[PDB]
Amino acid sequence: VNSFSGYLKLTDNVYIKNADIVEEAKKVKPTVVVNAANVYLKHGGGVAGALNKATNNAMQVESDDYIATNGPLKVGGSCVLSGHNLAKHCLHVVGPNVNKGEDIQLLKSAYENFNQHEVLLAPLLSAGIFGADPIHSLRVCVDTVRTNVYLAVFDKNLYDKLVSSFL
Ligand SMILES: COc1cc(Cn2cnc(N)c3ncnc2-3)on1
Repeated sequence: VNSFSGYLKLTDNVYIKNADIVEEAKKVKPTVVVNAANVYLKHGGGVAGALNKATNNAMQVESDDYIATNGPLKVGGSCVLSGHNLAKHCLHVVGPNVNKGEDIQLLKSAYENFNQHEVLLAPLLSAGIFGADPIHSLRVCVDTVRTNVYLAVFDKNLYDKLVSSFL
């Protein structure tokens, strides 16, 4: 048993809810919250800016030190950093950004990072402002992630369609 409430069960291991990932993280304090990161860990908007704002910019301060030491992530890659006041850990995962021209095939690689964690609270990778179709992102998630993932979908209308079209 765990603390996640009101999720629809899609598969053995994937659950979904219409919710802001920030409000869910603040209420649940999960072991792992996933950030929809970019390779520079510049958290300006979308899930990254919302999460970073909720940490009072501590996520960005920590991220800038990570980049100064290690250099940028890969598209499809990830790093584990603090979850600050939201979670124990934040898994920063870089899905491909269609609005920058990146290979959508890298979305599977991105979701493979989730398999290193038994339970995660996550957004739909590469969806929202990253330009991919969230229906596609959900399908790749279900077909790639084997650990237990609780997906928070901010947008009510896209959430309604993601459920109603799920195969
Ligand atoms: C346009 O539709 C969208 C966009 C997104 C991405 N996203 C953005 N900011 C949030 N605070 C989220 N929490 C869950 N997902 C979040 O979700 N649905």
